[PDB]
Amino acid sequence: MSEEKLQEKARKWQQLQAKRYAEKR
Amino acid sequence: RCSSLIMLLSGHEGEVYCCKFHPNGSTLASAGFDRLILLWNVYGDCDNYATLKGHSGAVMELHYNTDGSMLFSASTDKTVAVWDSETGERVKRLKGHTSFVNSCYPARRGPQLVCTGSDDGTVKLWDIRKKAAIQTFQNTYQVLAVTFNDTSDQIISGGIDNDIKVWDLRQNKLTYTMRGHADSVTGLSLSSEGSYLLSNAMDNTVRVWDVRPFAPKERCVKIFQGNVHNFEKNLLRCSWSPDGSKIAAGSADRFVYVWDTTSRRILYKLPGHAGSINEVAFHPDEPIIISASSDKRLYMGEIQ
Repeated sequence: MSEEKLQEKARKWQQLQAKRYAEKR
Repeated sequence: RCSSLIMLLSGHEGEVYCCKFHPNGSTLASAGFDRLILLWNVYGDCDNYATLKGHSGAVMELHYNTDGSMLFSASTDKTVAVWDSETGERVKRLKGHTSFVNSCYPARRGPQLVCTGSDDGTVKLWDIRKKAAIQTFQNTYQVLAVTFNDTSDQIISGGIDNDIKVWDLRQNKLTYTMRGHADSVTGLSLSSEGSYLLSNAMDNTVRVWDVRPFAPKERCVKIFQGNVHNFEKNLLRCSWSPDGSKIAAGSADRFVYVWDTTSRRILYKLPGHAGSINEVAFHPDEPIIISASSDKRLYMGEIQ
């Protein structure tokens, strides 16, 4: 797709797996 | 019947993110959010004969080489473990990724190479005798599924960059970009004959590409519908039938999906699961299907 909608798409996914598979969950 | 064995597999303590058949077809491996791989028997009373502990996080991808003796396991923490299947001890850790490892894949023909992908963007290849990273293909975004070809000389990484990207092991560059997905590509699987490659993504569509040196200049040959990806945003995996006739892509609406490759229609839409179905697999010899989902259960079943 775009570039900013592939960087925000990565920021939303980094802040998804960083908390979903966080070691406190 | 047309097999030897709908019987259920209970015993997983949390979600099951990946399920794989042993290629001899008499044992079975399933793993997920438990940080704990379970080895089942395919026939008989379907017991749980062995357990694999040694993951500090959830198991994203289980994989078997065609030898079937060693089991490869990409985990969430930072690592990919290599186990043996008979007595069940982790023969190796593979520790080079700096983020959550979303995928691994066995090199089955030649030397035992484990191409892995992770949330940092690095697609790392792993010869097990080196205990180090051989080659790191730097994708700028997250990769959710990686796989070899039949030749084990290219890596096929699908990720959140809306494109499937193949990397040559000798050119050490991206060769071509399979564009045509509109969201994150979560699951890639390749046939036993190695020409075609399955693709699942959060555009709620399944693709078949033809990874082969003979290039038709637009590799998206077959588009499949019916699939859905939901708010849970799991890594919705894929598998091919060993005769290459049926594809199966895991879906978010609790339905085990099995299409026909030629007919491009949903052959099987199976109920029974309660959560998003991460991985659905195929037995090597007989037409048997296991399905792994977030409902902490597995469903074995004779499709034909």
